[PDB]
Order: sequence, then C-alpha cells, then structure tokens
Amino acid sequence: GDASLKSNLNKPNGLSYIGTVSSVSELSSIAGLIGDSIILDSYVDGFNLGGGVMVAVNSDTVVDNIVTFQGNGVVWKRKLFNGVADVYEAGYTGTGDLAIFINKINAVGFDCIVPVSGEITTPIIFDIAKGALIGKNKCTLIESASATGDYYLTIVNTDTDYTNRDVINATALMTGVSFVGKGTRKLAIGGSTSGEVSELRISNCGFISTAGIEFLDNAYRILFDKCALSRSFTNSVIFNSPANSGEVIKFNHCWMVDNGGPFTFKNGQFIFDSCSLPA
Amino acid sequence: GDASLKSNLNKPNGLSYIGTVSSVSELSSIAGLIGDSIILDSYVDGFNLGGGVMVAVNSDTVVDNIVTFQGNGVVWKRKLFNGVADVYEAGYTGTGDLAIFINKINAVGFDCIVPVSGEITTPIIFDIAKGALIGKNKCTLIESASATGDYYLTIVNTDTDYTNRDVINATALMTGVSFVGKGTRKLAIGGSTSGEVSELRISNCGFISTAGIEFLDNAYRILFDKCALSRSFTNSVIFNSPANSGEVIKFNHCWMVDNGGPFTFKNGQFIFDSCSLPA
Repeated sequence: GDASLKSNLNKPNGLSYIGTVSSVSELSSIAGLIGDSIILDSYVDGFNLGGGVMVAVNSDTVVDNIVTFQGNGVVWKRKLFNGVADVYEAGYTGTGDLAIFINKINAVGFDCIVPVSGEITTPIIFDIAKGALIGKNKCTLIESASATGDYYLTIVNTDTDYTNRDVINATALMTGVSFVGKGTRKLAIGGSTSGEVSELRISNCGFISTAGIEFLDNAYRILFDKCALSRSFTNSVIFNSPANSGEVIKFNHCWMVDNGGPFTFKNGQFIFDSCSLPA
Repeated sequence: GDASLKSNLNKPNGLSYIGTVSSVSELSSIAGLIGDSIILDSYVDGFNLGGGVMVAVNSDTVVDNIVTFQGNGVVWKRKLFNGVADVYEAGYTGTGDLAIFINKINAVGFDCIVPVSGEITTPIIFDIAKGALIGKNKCTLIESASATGDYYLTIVNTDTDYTNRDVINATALMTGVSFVGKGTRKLAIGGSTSGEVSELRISNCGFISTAGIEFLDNAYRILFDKCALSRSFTNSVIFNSPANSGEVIKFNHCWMVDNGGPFTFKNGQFIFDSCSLPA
C-alpha cells in the first residue's frame, strides 16, 4: 500500500528502497531518457568502489570507461564528476594489476590519481601529453614476481608537434609514487618514435630495487625533484649517448644509496644539487 | 497502481523516478524546510556540470553562487562540499570565458581548481590572499582573439597588513597552467595599490606566445619553479626598476626559448638555476 511505501521511504534508511545498478557491466543494458539519473553501486560488482550517480547523455558521446560508459540507447556519464580521475573510477578493486588502470586513465587523457598501494605487472606507458601521474596515501607500487619485459615504466610524449611541445611539457608531472622492483626491469624515458620528453618534473618518487633508469632518444631537461634511486641492480642510470638527449638533466635533493650498478654518463649534461651518494 | 510504483522505484534505474532541479536559476524558486535535501542536476540547464545534492539552510546565509545559492525563502548549500572549489561548481559549462570563473572563485576566497582547458578573454585578477590557482589535466588557457587590454593576468595581494603577509605568502601558489597568448597581453605581478606579492611559487606553468611578464611595485622573491617562458612578443620580462621590488627573483629549471623581446633588468636581483636559453 501507499502508506507503507511512503513510510518506508521516510525511514532513516529510506534510500535503500531505491533500486541501483550493481556494476559497469550491467550498465550497458540499462536504458533511459536523456537526463535520467541512476545509482551505480560500484565499477565491479560487490566492491563498493568507483560508483556514483550517473546521468544519461547522447548515444554519440565518447565512452572512456572512466567518466562515460556504454548504455542501452544512451551513454551514462558521472553526474557529479569533479575532473579528477582515480584508479577506482577506472575499475581497480584493490587487487590485481594496478598498472592496467594507470595505463587506461593516461591513455584516455586524464591525470591519473593512484591513492592506493598495490602490485604492478604489465609495463606502464606514461604519456606526458595526456596527463600527470599522481600518487597519494604513500602510494607504493610493488612489482609482481610474474612481471616480465625490460621495462616497468616508459615515459613518452605522443605529441610530435613543435607548437604543442612547450604547452604540453610545462605541466608535465609525476609525483608521489614509490616503485619497489625485483631488480629486472628498468624505467625508460623517451624513445626514437616519441616526441620530446622534456621539462618533466619527477618529484617525491622512489625507484627502489629496480634495474635502473635508462634515457632514450628525445629525453632532456628532466627534473628529478627529491627522489630516491637506491638498491638498484646491474645499473643505476643508463645514458648511452642517445640522440637528441642529455641537456640539463638535474637531480635535486636526491638520495641514491646502496646501488649495485653504475651511472653511465656517455655524453650528456648532469646536475647533482644537494644530493647524497653512494653510501 | 502502488505495486507498479514500488517496483519502479526498486528497478536498477529507480532513482530516475525522483524529481530534480534543473539549474541554479530554477533553484531560486525552490522552497523547503531547513534540512531538506534536493538534487541539482547542473549549474546551467542541460550541461550536467556543477550539480549536486543541496540542503536547505537559514535564509540569512551568505550566498556566494559557488557553495550557497538563493532559494525561495531559504538558501541552498552544497550538502557534500569538501572545501575544494572547481570552475564547474561556479558555473563553467565547457565553453566561454574561463577567466570569469577563475575570478569569481578567487574573489570569494577559495583555491580555484581548473581541471579543464579552454579560452580566456576578460583579464584575470589573481589575489594570493584569497587562494591558490591550480590547473589539472594538461590545463591550457588559450587567449581569445577578441581579448583586449594590456594584461591577461594580474597577481595581487589585497592584504596590506604586515602581520598577515608572512601567513598569506607562505602558501601562495599558482601551478599547472599553460597560458597561450596571441602576443598582445602581459602578465603583471604586484601593483602600487597591492600588498606585497612575495614568496609566490609559480610551478609547472607555461607562458607561451604572450607579450611578457611585467613586475610592478611590491613584487619580490617570486619563484618560477620549472616554467616555460617562450615565443614571447615584444618583451619577455619587464623589470623597469619598480619600487619595493626585485629581491631574489629566481627562475628554477625554466625553459626560455624562441622569444621575441628582451629581458629588461633595470636593477633587481635575478637567479637562473638549471635554465636553458635562448635557442
């Protein structure tokens, strides 16, 4: 009856009488009119992570599976999105490969916020033309035993245009992330097919027990702003005179101890400022 | 019937059966009791931006059109506002003059978060006594062709009190914004009527194709922390010996290339640290 329904809705738990969408996978079958608002419990069923109020927009809306999602005759967009994308909104559940969701957010064109620690397996591709990489809550990325390849993280710039270079690189930022490797995989900066990776601030980051940092082509004027590069295996820094690379590479207040591999500076221009090494 | 209504509310899209307020303009005519909660779809009708759950507060509450909004016999306040104001919450719809909403948020006294790129036309007045200016997601502000005046951004401090100077200037911050001018307008720091603009960190910012950076009265110890100042027209930096200005002005890891105007240092004390120029 109406009296029971009205009374149930007015109870302190009255919201529990409104239906919800359990997951993003279910969202693809939910139809609606433009402007309809629905409750999304979670990205993945039962995890209570990455949900929110969704609103129906035109079916031609670009779907990024972070803010906008496929619907049945519409697209569902986060109604109250503040512009800041985190890995929970991209589908991370607290287990599995965190690198998948770091790659996904950056590939869409948002800053990637990682407010959680976890394990990484697939190599990370961090494109400074598409956003920043921001760790929070002591963000620690621990490489899994099964992780393969020569690189756990490669920093690129898919923008090869001159006009956009200064615009893109001025804001380039990676901050607040500690990587715990197993001594087999490196961090790469640049690439022969990459645009110029320059004016990148890498601040408050740890690179512990990795296989080193390797500079590729088109990588210069990188600013390591208070970072740790310690306990490295086989190599610490690799600069094997790559083309269009090496100008004013600066380590500011960096802590580099207990490493098990050389700093190979074949050409290039390197600045250590208030650093400590090697212990 | 009652069973149809109850089951519709319990459907996965059950929230769509709850009414909503379409815009802030409509919100002005919405009445309610103190504590009533309503759904705001958007600041401007149909854009799905800047909405949220609103709660009715006392009718004498100060309305700032960011957190609090006028109602019919009450004031509507953002129920879940966390203190962080973005341009969407101030009325930005994805097009138009972003400078209007930067000015509005700063004038009220919040940090202004700009998680989007767009155009600027009206001159920005950035008061460091009121909050910071923070760009996200490769924030790029492109000056419109119709923008007039000599300045696109002026950085001031309306607090002229000595006691508050150190308190205010310690946290002064502008970060993460690339300004792309058309060669006609400058950036001004200070002013004869301004309080002392000092200890300001300008980090990860771009000043590209502008008419230069001009120091006015009461501007000193500015820290340009990894910025681009490139492709300038007519002037790059103007320091025409202004009064109470010039102490330890530092460019840290700055990219200053392809400029078309001089760095005029008539008096003053300037520090270039790990900069590159002029190409």
